Amino acid sequence: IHLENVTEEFNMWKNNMVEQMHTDIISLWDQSLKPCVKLTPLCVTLQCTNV
Amino acid sequence: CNTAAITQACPKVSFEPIPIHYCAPAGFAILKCKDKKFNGTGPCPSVSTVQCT
Amino acid sequence: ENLWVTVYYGVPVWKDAETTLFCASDAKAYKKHNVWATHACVPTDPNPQEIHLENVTEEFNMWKNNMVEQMHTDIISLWDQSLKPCVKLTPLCVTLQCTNVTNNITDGELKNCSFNMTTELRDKRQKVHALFYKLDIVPINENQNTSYRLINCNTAAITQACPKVSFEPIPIHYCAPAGFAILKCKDKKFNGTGPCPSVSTVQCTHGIKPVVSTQLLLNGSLAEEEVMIRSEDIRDNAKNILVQFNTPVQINCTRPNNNTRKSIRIGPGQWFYATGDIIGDIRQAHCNVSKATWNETLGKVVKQLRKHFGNNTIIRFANSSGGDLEVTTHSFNCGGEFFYCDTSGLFNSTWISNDSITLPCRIKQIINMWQRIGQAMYAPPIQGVIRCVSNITGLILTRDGGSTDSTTETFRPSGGDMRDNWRSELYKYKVVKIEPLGVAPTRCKRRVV
Amino acid sequence: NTRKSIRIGPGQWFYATGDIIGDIRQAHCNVSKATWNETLGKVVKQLRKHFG
Amino acid sequence: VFLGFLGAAGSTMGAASMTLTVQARNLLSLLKLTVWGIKQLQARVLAVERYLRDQQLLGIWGCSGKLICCTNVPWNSSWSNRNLSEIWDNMTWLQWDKEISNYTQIIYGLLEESQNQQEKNEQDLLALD
Amino acid sequence: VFLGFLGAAGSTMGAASMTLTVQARNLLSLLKLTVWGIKQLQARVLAVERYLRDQQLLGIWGCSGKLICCTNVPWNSSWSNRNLSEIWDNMTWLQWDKEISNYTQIIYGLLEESQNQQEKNEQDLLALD
Amino acid sequence: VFLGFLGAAGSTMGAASMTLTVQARNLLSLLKLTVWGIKQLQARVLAVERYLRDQQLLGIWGCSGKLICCTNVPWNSSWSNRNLSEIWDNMTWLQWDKEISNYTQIIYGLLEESQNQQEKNEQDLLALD
Amino acid sequence: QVQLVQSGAEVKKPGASVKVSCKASGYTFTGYYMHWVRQAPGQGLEWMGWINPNSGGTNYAQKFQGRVTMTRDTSISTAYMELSRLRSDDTAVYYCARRMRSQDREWDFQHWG
Ligand SMILES: *[C@@H]1O[C@H](CO)[C@@H](O[C@@H]2O[C@H](CO)[C@@H](O[C@@H]3O[C@H](CO)[C@@H](O)[C@H](O)[C@@H]3O)[C@H](O)[C@H]2NC(C)=O)[C@H](O)[C@H]1NC(C)=O
Ligand SMILES: *[C@@H]1O[C@H](CO)[C@@H](O[C@@H]2O[C@H](CO)[C@@H](O)[C@H](O)[C@H]2NC(C)=O)[C@H](O)[C@H]1NC(C)=O
Ligand SMILES: *[C@@H]1O[C@H](CO)[C@@H](O[C@@H]2O[C@H](CO)[C@@H](O)[C@H](O)[C@H]2NC(C)=O)[C@H](O)[C@H]1NC(C)=O
Ligand SMILES: *[C@@H]1O[C@H](CO)[C@@H](O[C@@H]2O[C@H](CO)[C@@H](O)[C@H](O)[C@H]2NC(C)=O)[C@H](O)[C@H]1NC(C)=O
Ligand SMILES: *[C@@H]1O[C@H](CO)[C@@H](O[C@@H]2O[C@H](CO)[C@@H](O)[C@H](O)[C@H]2NC(C)=O)[C@H](O)[C@H]1NC(C)=O
Ligand SMILES: *[C@@H]1O[C@H](CO)[C@@H](O)[C@H](O)[C@H]1NC(C)=O
Ligand SMILES: *[C@@H]1O[C@H](CO)[C@@H](O)[C@H](O)[C@H]1NC(C)=O
Ligand SMILES: *[C@@H]1O[C@H](CO)[C@@H](O)[C@H](O)[C@H]1NC(C)=O
Ligand SMILES: *[C@@H]1O[C@H](CO)[C@@H](O)[C@H](O)[C@H]1NC(C)=O
Ligand SMILES: *[C@@H]1O[C@H](CO)[C@@H](O)[C@H](O)[C@H]1NC(C)=O
Ligand SMILES: *[C@@H]1O[C@H](CO)[C@@H](O)[C@H](O)[C@H]1NC(C)=O
Ligand SMILES: *[C@@H]1O[C@H](CO)[C@@H](O)[C@H](O)[C@H]1NC(C)=O
Ligand SMILES: *[C@@H]1O[C@H](CO)[C@@H](O)[C@H](O)[C@H]1NC(C)=O
Ligand SMILES: *[C@@H]1O[C@H](CO)[C@@H](O)[C@H](O)[C@H]1NC(C)=O
Ligand SMILES: *[C@@H]1O[C@H](CO)[C@@H](O)[C@H](O)[C@H]1NC(C)=O
Ligand SMILES: *[C@@H]1O[C@H](CO)[C@@H](O)[C@H](O)[C@H]1NC(C)=O
Ligand SMILES: *[C@@H]1O[C@H](CO)[C@@H](O)[C@H](O)[C@H]1NC(C)=O
Ligand SMILES: *[C@@H]1O[C@H](CO)[C@@H](O)[C@H](O)[C@H]1NC(C)=O
Ligand SMILES: *[C@@H]1O[C@H](CO)[C@@H](O)[C@H](O)[C@H]1NC(C)=O
Ligand SMILES: *[C@@H]1O[C@H](CO)[C@@H](O)[C@H](O)[C@H]1NC(C)=O
Ligand SMILES: *[C@@H]1O[C@H](CO)[C@@H](O)[C@H](O)[C@H]1NC(C)=O
Ligand SMILES: *[C@@H]1O[C@H](CO)[C@@H](O)[C@H](O)[C@H]1NC(C)=O
Ligand SMILES: *[C@@H]1O[C@H](CO)[C@@H](O)[C@H](O)[C@H]1NC(C)=O
Ligand SMILES: *[C@@H]1O[C@H](CO)[C@@H](O)[C@H](O)[C@H]1NC(C)=O
Repeated sequence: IHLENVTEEFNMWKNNMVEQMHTDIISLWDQSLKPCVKLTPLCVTLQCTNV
Repeated sequence: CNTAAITQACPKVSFEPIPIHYCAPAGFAILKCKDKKFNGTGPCPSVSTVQCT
Repeated sequence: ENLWVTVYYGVPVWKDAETTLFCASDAKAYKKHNVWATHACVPTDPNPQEIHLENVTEEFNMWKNNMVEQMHTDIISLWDQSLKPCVKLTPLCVTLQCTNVTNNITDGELKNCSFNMTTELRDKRQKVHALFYKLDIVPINENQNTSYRLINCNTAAITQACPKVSFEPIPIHYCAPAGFAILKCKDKKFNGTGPCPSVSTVQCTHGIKPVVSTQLLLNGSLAEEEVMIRSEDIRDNAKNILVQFNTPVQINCTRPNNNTRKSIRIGPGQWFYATGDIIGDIRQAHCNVSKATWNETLGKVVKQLRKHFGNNTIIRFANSSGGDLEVTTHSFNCGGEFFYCDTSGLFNSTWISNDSITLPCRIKQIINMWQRIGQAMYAPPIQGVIRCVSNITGLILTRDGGSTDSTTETFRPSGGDMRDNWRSELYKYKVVKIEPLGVAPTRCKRRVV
Repeated sequence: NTRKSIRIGPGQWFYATGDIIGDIRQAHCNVSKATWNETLGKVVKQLRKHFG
Repeated sequence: VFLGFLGAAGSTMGAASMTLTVQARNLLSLLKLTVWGIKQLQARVLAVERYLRDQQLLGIWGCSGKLICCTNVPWNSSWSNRNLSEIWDNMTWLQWDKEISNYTQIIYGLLEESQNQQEKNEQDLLALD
Repeated sequence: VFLGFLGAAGSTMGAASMTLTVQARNLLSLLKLTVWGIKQLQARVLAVERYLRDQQLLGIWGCSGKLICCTNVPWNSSWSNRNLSEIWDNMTWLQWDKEISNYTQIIYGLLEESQNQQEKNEQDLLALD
Repeated sequence: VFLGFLGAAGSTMGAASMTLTVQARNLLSLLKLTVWGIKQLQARVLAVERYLRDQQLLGIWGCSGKLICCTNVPWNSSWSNRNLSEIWDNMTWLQWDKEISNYTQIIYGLLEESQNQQEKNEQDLLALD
Repeated sequence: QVQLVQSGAEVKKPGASVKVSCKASGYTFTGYYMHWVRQAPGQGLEWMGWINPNSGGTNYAQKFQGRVTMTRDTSISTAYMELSRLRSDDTAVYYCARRMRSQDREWDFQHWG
């Protein structure tokens, strides 16, 4: 809905939508990895070579 | 392994970004600035309102 | 003569009710994330409104108070929320081989224990040294050698508390939601239960500092006028006796040992903080209480004890003859370390008709508070020298009973529960719900029209 | 059966099966055949209401 | 002369009824999963539940905007036989609410049915022409 | 004669309208993370939301305090052509709500605009002198 | 003629006050511990609390059910010196709320005290005989 | 089904010590105090003292103050009563009692060994 004769101040740098969204994406990442396989035993000493 | 723990991402979840709309609860509204030449900050002449981004 | 009912909205009527009270704390800005104030609690109002109720007599019962059971379940729930994200010392249950850290001393409360520990890598194992207290370690063979283990590894799990959280109690205002009210008893001479003459109403309680104590009540609220002897049943020996002082007694406790923090990595991101070598002299912790003040205060108590056991009788005080661990010592936290002070020198008097007292204290690091069978906390080493000065304002006594013909009466300190700590700060408060609806007959009728 | 509790960690207690005291007998359920036949018959009378 | 919230709780029913505006004001006014947050959330919902509960009863009784409201229900002598001088100049609302507690459920049922359940239909037919 | 909650569901609309206070009463009234707590808390919030939803419409329709409310909106014949005898003495509110369900949205729009959006401005101009 | 939610934000106060019902409608309407569920539950309670906040103030002003409510408080010239033509036919509700924002708390304090704190006592004494 | 099982008969020398067992079953052992009452042959009951399994705090009677030591073992749910320096009159049947589940207080010994 367009608002005629309305002049509003904006400030993309002091926006609170960015600070909330950044906390939303981070929170979604941890919840999608908690039930997945943790690779803590995969810290064995590796003996490698060149292909 | 020297600094932090490691977790394998499940092979079922996908990392493809899909559109996400941010909406405002009741009693609140989101004002969109439709100015073509709108820089970072400052007053916006053409202002509309939406419920979701 | 013709009477009709009439609706009145806002009548002063309340009824005894138990609801969920929420937190209220002042704007203490700051090193943060203390367990109690936690992330966000409701900011107290700039000006509290204490409203006195004239000619109002309300029944009180501090011993059947529901505010105590809520607060007791809030402290315990706050503890677990602050230990879930911290490091668990489950691999620290390796067979320890200790010796005497006693600096080559002939004829010690702490042992030196070297052990094999896991590293950031799985296949790699390290051997590190760390100082432990004798109270947190038992021998593994009793056959006997010099091999040991942690005290908890046989019964409960252990989790290392995070070094950022502080155990310092800050004031907590328990507040009642809208539609409920708290009735405060402002009677100076109000004993445990019974009718309170002067009753007022408040929205939140006063700043109650949750000081987890034993025997001695530290940093508590003083009683006005004379000292108070509160008990669920004075004629019952199994029921504890809560005593509240009028003049605060001072107690200075220090840990002279200048401990050091030895951080050793036990896994990817897992950092176990152990005790390094103590810099300086080895000195066990102790507390000083003014003998002139304690004897004076103790005398003011026996004057009120004779008001319930005969105007002239024999009253003696002995040390705790029953229990172990934390119920037989004045246990409390101070700067992060948990003290366990022997109060045998405080309760060693007999009553009929500047030279301060020194109390030996022992310190642990694996503690089991609030009957928690299954969860043990490891207090990380507090770096530096510790000194805190407290106000002892209350006691928790216990009779010995027996077949005595009311000739002599002994009193011993105890601390069988932690709910008794909160009752000494909730004895005057009482939660009631507000019922603003009341009907009454008058000579007014609604117009039929 | 008997409960043979064996500790497998700090606070972790695993409860296993001890030796069976007495005879070795497998579990079973009985049910009265006369009552089961009677109830089974009362069902098939209602089943014929949907199958002729 | 104001005493405060519930200030006339020990007063007679006539002196306390003169300050009904006092108790009416103080009757409504990274993770938020803290135990205090849960307590605050459940306390705010608990507060508006008791507030709307009282306004709901005043709505079905036709007394939404007023603090003293007359009705059509005649006072039954079985509820209380006291005289007008013996109630408003001798008893308090506390001991009065304890005396009528066994009949408040019956009164409320008649308080909504005898009048505002009947008045709205009579007012509908009175405004019919 | 009271039957109980939803007692007049099968009765005529005229007989059911005499028991509006019955549905009005029964319409609103270490860790608490239990599945039942989450349900119970979410049920109380969902309950008070639906209650204020209806009271919200009663505010903009000028019918806040009443249970039966006359308006200024004329009934269009396109919504229903039945007479008062066929509606109030032969139909139930259930089968009546089913017959007007296709127009209840349109009626609501005129119900807030035709009167209380116009009456309050006229009340301002009539009380202007 | 309806424009939508906040449609008359840039119009004059006289043209915007004729659409009070528009903003009034859109003002209220295994584990559920997801980040979206906790936020949703806390938002619904936040919504109904803001709504009851305004309704509470309209209750102490005697304007609970009305959309345009006249009072007994005289308008002080210190608040604004403009004329009715310079306010209702030159200013919008946005820039008008900015000019009186320094006095809205004083007006609200007098709005509850000048009338409904005084009228209810006089309403009781006038209907006393 | 509260079950209280004590140890077997003991025979000791005067001045020696004796420890009496009392294993509980059928309830939460760490929620109720444990009392000890003895009775000389042909005499009446005599309360000795109660012990709180929670913290271990006891309450010996003034008659046995300095002779009896009451301990408990939470892992096996067994309270112990040890009497040092036995005299000639200590010959008695030693019972361990427990309060009632109801009434929220002690001094109503419903269950006995
Ligand atoms: C009882 O109340 C007293 C007084 O409120 C508590 O004493 C407090 O002790 C802490 C811990 O030492 C003090 O914090 C210290 O601040 C200094 C900075 O000056 C810093 O160098 C120390 O490392 C420490 O962080 C605190 O200042 C002190 N209180 C006051 C008002 O100064 C005591 O801990 C309370 N509890 C008990 C059980 O006694
Ligand atoms: C505790 O044991 C450790 C060994 O695990 C000791 O550490 C070394 O002790 C020797 C003397 O015995 C010193 O020369 C070394 O400098 C110490 N450090 C290291 C890294 O080897 C430690 O001194 C012992 N502490 C006590 C009080 O006996
Ligand atoms: C406890 O020991 C620490 C460690 O030595 C002391 O801190 C040292 O103080 C001296 C003062 O001359 C400094 O030169 C050192 O740099 C400090 N140590 C470090 C690691 O920086 C501390 O002073 C001791 N405690 C007290 C109360 O003096
Ligand atoms: C309470 O005080 C008594 C006082 O006797 C302590 O008992 C003494 O403990 C020492 C230390 O081994 C012994 O040498 C004495 O023989 C004991 N005396 C008696 C009469 O038993 C007792 O230890 C104190 N309480 C605590 C918990 O230590
Ligand atoms: C299952 O057990 C029940 C136990 O009650 C059996 O029922 C009993 O059968 C005996 C047979 O002599 C009767 O004397 C009792 O009166 C019965 N009691 C009840 C409560 O019914 C039952 O028969 C058993 N099941 C089968 C299939 O036999
Ligand atoms: C954006 O436009 C506004 C218009 O008033 C101006 O004040 C501001 O300086 C501009 N910013 C930039 C970065 O050009
Ligand atoms: C080492 O410590 C033990 C612990 O009490 C002590 O008994 C022993 O005497 C100490 N060693 C020497 C040589 O004294
Ligand atoms: C560490 O491992 C080595 C090699 O097995 C062993 O000799 C030593 O005794 C171990 N130390 C401890 C404290 O277990
Ligand atoms: C307080 O004193 C009264 C007066 O005798 C008594 O009835 C009541 O039991 C006492 N309460 C307590 C807890 O001592
Ligand atoms: C001790 O008591 C004094 C006097 O009541 C008080 O000023 C001081 O703040 C108290 N300190 C503590 C730590 O309670
Ligand atoms: C405790 O320390 C303070 C420091 O100001 C001192 O005034 C007080 O006398 C001390 N009290 C004792 C018992 O050591
Ligand atoms: C306590 O004070 C009394 C009264 O003056 C005195 O007789 C007694 O010796 C004092 N006791 C101690 C331990 O100071
Ligand atoms: C208890 O007090 C007496 C009398 O002053 C004293 O001789 C005794 O040593 C005290 N007890 C201890 C353990 O010091
Ligand atoms: C199982 O076999 C072992 C073999 O030594 C024997 O000792 C044991 O008694 C058997 N039974 C059980 C219950 O373990
Ligand atoms: C079931 O019972 C009925 C009546 O007792 C009998 O006629 C029928 O033969 C029975 N059927 C079987 C399979 O036993
Ligand atoms: C209390 O009693 C006095 C004396 O009768 C009276 O003047 C006053 O109004 C009363 N107040 C209340 C709140 O009961
Ligand atoms: C009077 O009260 C009785 C008992 O409460 C009730 O049954 C009766 O209907 C009432 N009568 C009137 C006329 O209100
Ligand atoms: C009302 O007052 C009179 C005295 O004037 C008294 O006789 C009568 O019993 C009272 N009515 C009651 C108590 O119901
Ligand atoms: C239901 O139908 C019967 C038909 O005789 C009628 O008498 C009654 O009023 C109706 N409503 C009821 C029973 O609620
Ligand atoms: C009823 O609605 C129809 C369809 O919009 C319209 O044509 C007709 O004029 C309306 N009549 C009345 C009386 O409102
Ligand atoms: C009312 O409507 C019904 C059904 O459409 C019809 O039978 C009847 O004639 C109409 N008029 C009256 C007066 O009932
Ligand atoms: C409402 O619309 C549906 C969809 O066309 C139709 O089936 C139904 O009959 C309509 N009902 C009325 C009362 O107009
Ligand atoms: C406006 O406020 C001032 C300051 O309080 C006062 O002196 C004046 O009388 C007021 N005027 C009106 C018209 O209210
Ligand atoms: C009114 O409030 C605004 C807020 O920005 C301020 O700038 C202005 O100076 C205030 N005016 C007066 C007269 O206080």
